[PDB]
Amino acid sequence: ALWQFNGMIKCKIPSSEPLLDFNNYGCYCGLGGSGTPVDDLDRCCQTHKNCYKQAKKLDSCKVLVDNPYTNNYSYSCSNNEITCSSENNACEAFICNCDRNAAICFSKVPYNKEHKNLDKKNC
Ligand SMILES: [Ca+2]
Ligand SMILES: [Cl-]
Repeated sequence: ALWQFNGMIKCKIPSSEPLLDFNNYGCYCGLGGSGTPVDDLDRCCQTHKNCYKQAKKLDSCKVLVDNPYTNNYSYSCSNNEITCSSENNACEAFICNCDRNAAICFSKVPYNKEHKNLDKKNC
């Protein structure tokens, strides 16, 4: 769920408030993703969205009736490392992995302020 993704990002980037810093960024970091990513961070978000799309295709996910952002899963942050729990069932585990990959991606790319609150006209 979104709550967990927020926590994962903070796990990798302790100084951030993910919901504010990574929302409304580029063409893909937010609720609406379209066009060509503007930078590597935006591409992290595009990959994350494509990961969620793949999840929705899996037979194991057609039984949640709970949006992937409200769909809770289990994970831990320890020494700033994310670990998806073995207790997660198929769909939840796939989503956990999508989130973990994106959080790690976020922490490894530059953050370009000029891309925050990007006017969607160039998306
Ligand atoms: Ca367009
Ligand atoms: Cl990690």
